[PDB]
Amino acid sequence: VNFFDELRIGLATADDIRNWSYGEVKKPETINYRTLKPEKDGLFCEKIFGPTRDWECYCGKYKRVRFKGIICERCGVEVTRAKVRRERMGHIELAAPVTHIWYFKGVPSRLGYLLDLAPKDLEKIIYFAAYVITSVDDEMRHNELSTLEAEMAVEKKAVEDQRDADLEARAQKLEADLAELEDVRRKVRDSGEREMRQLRDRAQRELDRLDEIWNTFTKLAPKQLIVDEVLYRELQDRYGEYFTGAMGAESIKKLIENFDIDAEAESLREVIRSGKGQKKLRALKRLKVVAAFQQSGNSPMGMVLDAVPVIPPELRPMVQLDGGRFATSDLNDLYRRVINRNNRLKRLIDLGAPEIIVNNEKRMLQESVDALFDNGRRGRPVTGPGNRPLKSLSDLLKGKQGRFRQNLLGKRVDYSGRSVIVVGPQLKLHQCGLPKLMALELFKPFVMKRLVDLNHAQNIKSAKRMVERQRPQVWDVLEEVIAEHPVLLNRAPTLHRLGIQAFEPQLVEGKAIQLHPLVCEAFNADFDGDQMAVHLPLSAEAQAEARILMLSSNNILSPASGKPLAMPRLDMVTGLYYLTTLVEGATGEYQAATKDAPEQGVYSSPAEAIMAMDRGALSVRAKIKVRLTELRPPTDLEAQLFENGWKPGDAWTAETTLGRVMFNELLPKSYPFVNEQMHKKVQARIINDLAERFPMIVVAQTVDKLKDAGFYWATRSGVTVSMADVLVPPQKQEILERHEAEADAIERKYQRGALNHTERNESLVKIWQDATEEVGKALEEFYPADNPIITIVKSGATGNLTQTRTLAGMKGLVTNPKGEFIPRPIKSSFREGLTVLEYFINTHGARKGLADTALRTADSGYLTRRLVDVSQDVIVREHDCETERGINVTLAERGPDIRDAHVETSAFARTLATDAVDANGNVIIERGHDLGDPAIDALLAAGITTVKVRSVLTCTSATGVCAMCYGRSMATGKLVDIGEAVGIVAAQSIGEPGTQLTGGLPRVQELFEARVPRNKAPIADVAGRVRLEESDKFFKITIVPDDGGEEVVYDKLSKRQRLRVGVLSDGDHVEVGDQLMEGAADPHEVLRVQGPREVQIHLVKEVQEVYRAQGVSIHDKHIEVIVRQMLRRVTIIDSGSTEFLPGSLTERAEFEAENRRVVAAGRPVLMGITKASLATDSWLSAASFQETTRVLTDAAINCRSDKLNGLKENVIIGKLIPAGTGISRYRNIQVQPTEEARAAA
Amino acid sequence: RTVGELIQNQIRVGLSRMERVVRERMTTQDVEAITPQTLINIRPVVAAIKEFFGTSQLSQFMDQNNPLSGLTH
Amino acid sequence: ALRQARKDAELTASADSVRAYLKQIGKVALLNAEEEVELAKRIEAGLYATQKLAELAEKGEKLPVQQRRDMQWICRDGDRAKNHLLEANLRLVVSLAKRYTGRGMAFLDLIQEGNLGLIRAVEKFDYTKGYKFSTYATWWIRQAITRAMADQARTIRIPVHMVEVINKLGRIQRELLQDLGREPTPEELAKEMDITPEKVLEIQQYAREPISLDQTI
Ligand SMILES: [Mg+2]
Ligand SMILES: [Zn+2]
Ligand SMILES: [Zn+2]
Repeated sequence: VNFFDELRIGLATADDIRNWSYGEVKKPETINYRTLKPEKDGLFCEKIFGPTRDWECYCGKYKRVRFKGIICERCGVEVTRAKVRRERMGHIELAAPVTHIWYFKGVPSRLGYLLDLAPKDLEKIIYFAAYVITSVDDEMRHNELSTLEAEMAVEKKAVEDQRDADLEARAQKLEADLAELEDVRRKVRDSGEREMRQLRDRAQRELDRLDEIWNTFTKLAPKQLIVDEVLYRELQDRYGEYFTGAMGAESIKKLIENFDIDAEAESLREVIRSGKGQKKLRALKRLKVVAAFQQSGNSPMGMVLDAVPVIPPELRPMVQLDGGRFATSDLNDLYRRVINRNNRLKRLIDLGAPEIIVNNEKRMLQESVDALFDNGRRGRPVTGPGNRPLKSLSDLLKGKQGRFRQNLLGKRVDYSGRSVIVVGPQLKLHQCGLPKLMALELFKPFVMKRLVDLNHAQNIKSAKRMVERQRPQVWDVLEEVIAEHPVLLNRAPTLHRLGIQAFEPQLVEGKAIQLHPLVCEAFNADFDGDQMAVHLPLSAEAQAEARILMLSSNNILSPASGKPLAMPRLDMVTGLYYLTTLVEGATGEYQAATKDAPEQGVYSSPAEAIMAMDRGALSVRAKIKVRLTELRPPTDLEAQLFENGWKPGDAWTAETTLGRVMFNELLPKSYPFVNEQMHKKVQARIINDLAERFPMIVVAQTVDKLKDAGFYWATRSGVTVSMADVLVPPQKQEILERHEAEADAIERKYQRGALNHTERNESLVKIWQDATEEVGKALEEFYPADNPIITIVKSGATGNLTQTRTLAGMKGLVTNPKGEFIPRPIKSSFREGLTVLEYFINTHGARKGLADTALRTADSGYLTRRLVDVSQDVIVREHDCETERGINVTLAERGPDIRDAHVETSAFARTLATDAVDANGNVIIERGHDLGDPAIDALLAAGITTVKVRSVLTCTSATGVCAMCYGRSMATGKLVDIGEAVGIVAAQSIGEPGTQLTGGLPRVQELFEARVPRNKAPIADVAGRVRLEESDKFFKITIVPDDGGEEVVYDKLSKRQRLRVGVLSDGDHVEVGDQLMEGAADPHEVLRVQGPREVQIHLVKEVQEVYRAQGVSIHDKHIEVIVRQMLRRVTIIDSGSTEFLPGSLTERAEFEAENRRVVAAGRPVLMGITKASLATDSWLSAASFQETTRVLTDAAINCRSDKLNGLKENVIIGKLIPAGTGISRYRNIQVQPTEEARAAA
Repeated sequence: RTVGELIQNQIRVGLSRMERVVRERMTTQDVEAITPQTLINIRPVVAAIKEFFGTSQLSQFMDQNNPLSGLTH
Repeated sequence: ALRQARKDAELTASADSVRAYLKQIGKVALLNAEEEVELAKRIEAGLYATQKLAELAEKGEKLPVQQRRDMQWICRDGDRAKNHLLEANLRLVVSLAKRYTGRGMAFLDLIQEGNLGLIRAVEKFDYTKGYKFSTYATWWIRQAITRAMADQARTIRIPVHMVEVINKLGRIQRELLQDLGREPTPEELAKEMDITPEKVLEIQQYAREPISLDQTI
């Protein structure tokens, strides 16, 4: 009931369908028009499907719960709960059995591949356009063939004699006519001769017919088509013991009954052995579908339906719509057609109707059942009102809106709300704010529980009234009920894992959800009318997991990189930047006067300085000399002053600003001192360092204090924008008009026509771009550091130099709807105001931008869907698979003897494969090291320009991956967990920045889809010396090899595509790994040329470079999880020789096990993610992705068992997700209270 | 194509729908003793108009958030 | 690729149910006055031979072989006759079926629903009168087709005696829509039917053919 294991699929045999069914459907009636109860043995009927309303018989005899299991003898319905109406299926007994369309209209047709027919011929057989002869007795027909050939010869002799006689008679008639009449006679001779010719034609056609009848009688075998059926009509009565034949699917049932499967198998083996080529190719598709039935238990008898099952009444419901109208399901029409046609056919068999009528009825029935299973599958579909096709049963399991894609994946839930979000800057990072009415509605039971557990409500009903009236006595309780009771905040579209976060709901007045200002970077939620859903976890497990996993305070660092996302942003950045920025020439500045006066600006405590700053005497930003105690000093300062002991109580003098001290006061007691302005990069670095060094709670409080102080100081920042605050740079016009002088000459040469449109365009665009950059430089130079625009920009708070360039001086060059730059630039700043022309030109880029970004979200969503569906399986299953294999990261830029920039994304936060040996063998780092900044630095200080790290690309795990081989997680800040769903984390994290991905998304799309590039740049199959044959229009590239032999030739090499930059020149030597032209190498080419690992490096490098380009940073392992999911299968040319088809994609471990042969031949293949989720081991997920019927048909006949190791399938069925907290090591944990704690109590 | 033409098209389609019914009507009815005022179908035009303002995308609910909304609509 | 797929589209869309059976009814040539009478005589002779053979089968007197084979041959002759007659009379059935096109039930079934009535007509035909089997069977084809269309055309059951009112209501509403020009009123409908105006409201709610769930709106 509660438990589950591997699910298996098959074909529903008539006996199994009968064994399912509770009664037979034998009426076309739906419901009574007056009373609206369903009629006996029709659709919806209460006898077979159980009762309509809860505890009710049809007539009305028993309505008590007392009587359970009893079946009324009056009507014959069983008195139970009404739910069974969704769980009870019917059946329809067909007088003649019809075939299933799935194994017919599927490409290829399976029924036809079992009984070796052409699908058109099979079609003709099953759709009563041809008789098929089921079994011919060769011995019995052979034995008495002589006598039958004798009587045949007599039957010929007779008609020969008659022919001769009539010819003779007509000749005699002709001669008599001529003799009687004797020009006019010769005509009658001609007519007589013509009539004799007609007799001859009749006779020869009859003899031909007889001869053809004997030919077709003699040449008789099973699986043979009859075209005309006059042959079968003449063959029907005579020879009544040797052969038998029927039209339709009963014939196919008799055929499948008269069939031994091992014979077809062993024949297929010698056919694929001997008949190599087209016949082996046609045998190859037959191999699987035939060989299925041997290895599987289910028989091929279940392809033909003696009985048809009936979907439960409530999945095809008939309920009356508001206003007296009846709302029914299309299924009812189709089932009604089928049962009507069946019940007619039965009467046709009862009466004894002619075979043509009966067989036409059977054809129409076949068409009806075929349509019911799948409508619009064969020919024209059935249409009811206004020529629109009715949704068949397979239509309720296919398409974008049938099942899976929408119905099984997403649905609306209880104990859940949605409001408008607002910033609540008072709140701690774990806290959120809820609209008190919305909250009161959202915890409506949980409040009632406490209101009846206390003596506030006398009775549960009265509590349910009091909560409805919203009385003053509930509000004091709602705090008691909401006390440390988490809620899950989610924003659609959920682009990454931090797109959902759990919070403690504080009760606030108003109608707004008070979100925390730090989780907006994560949620990607601007307060410009965006709305967020709240959910209430009910189960102790859900409540716990909400508190433990997805609590904001825990999830500070990005799954992508491990950079802190919950950090000061936009406002807090400018606030803390103003707070910490040390500016000279300020009030109460520490001078240190020379012999004349005291030093003036020294302070005994931060308190004294706060007292001095509260007076209009000292400014918060000045070089001042505080004496600090509670703040841990800088490393050098501790190393100098104290050395032995720390400084909790120990005093020391700094040279900082009161703001920096007030900031350091927020950060943890024991953390060393900053004494540096809080630029967003420096904030990120410090909060990252703190996240790496300290516990999560500490960081989660320090960032809250950073928020509080940040906002508190964002006010007294003095950052406002005004027409007077924004300043146009003085060099803008000087530069602009100096570029206008040359632009005039360019446009003059363009107008003259001495320079081409493209050359003039290029020159002008270049010039005015240079001018734009100049104006940018002027904007950069002119503005003071205290200027608010520089503060909002150059602190890293928001925007960029480009935006302040567009706002101060000139907007610059702006593109057409194509993308080509208009030669006329926007010379006027947005301060200056645009001209109708300039603005109208500006509209293009803005609208194009708005459109492309409006698509980008959907495109990136679509990408993320595929990138999730492909890596459904990659979960951390075990601790360690116990391998020594690992990928090799350089970690250093050719010395120095020069550190690598992308260590942080590559080899940071990774477990090692080997011990870090150097030149001597002074082994610095051992196996199983996290590779933190100390370790990474230590490896650099050691003097090695490479290290071998242990990755997913080299993991010898049976299912998914093993923890230790993944490396340390980014979310936790520790060794990755033995439950972690690193695949779907990787999928989310790689899937999220597609919205921020502005060479672009096509390249990552085509790279991840592993499709042929936009520019097919060749790579070197062999190393050698390059030679340039500068051919006409195109190039020709030849590499003269080292080993000796032939030089690699390609015909047409695109000149515009450009050769690879050591640069390519006539008489250089190039490597095997090196790509020849500048662009994109064809992944298949690179795989087949070099091998999997170099492609595994290449794909990750390529996927990273475009993120590095756009500024976003993800950790290589997240790409490597997908690239692993690409390079983990083999394509077979021809091998196996037992249930292995030539040209079949096969999983590695399963292939190897049978390949090694303890008692095949595979090459490495690179598959597209869609072609991976298509060629996945699972079936109900493969069905969920695309082409449900195609894959489900194959699954059914194959009897293919899915293990539910993949998450995606285990989502669809409402079962415990095996990933994360759903492994047997987690879901089964016995927690006893300790022996010492028991007796103590 | 504006309100006038967008109506004119539905008047045209309705009148084309009427032309067939007329072509039948004058075929079935007696010669001379018919009276076109007597035998004329009103349905296919009034239907063609009623169905233009009934459910068709180009016949929208006026945006009455304000005057300007209406004026722009 | 276009012409080949055009030929493939020509070849694939082949049968279409109607053209598949029109072929079948096209084959067996129709009878004339003499052959109908001959086959009726043969049928009733066959039935007489079966109802005769019942006696000698159940009661006793195991008759000699020749007469038994003759009587069996007359039964087979009757079978051949009824089968050949039923295979002959079909274009009548399709010609009457072509009247009731798009009337709730599918055009295809109505032919078979006609064929049942045809078989009952074949059962209860009298050759002694010598009526023309078309002009005779027209009754049974119509009564069978309309008796089916009374029940199986609608999703909800409504008896022929309580749907004939809805059909005639439809017809006379079409007549009153044709003549007067505008839609007539339930009161005037009840004045035309000579009923209580609260019944024509009750019969329209039945005449509401039910609407689907999966519809794009
Ligand atoms: Mg927004
Ligand atoms: Zn009962
Ligand atoms: Zn491993």
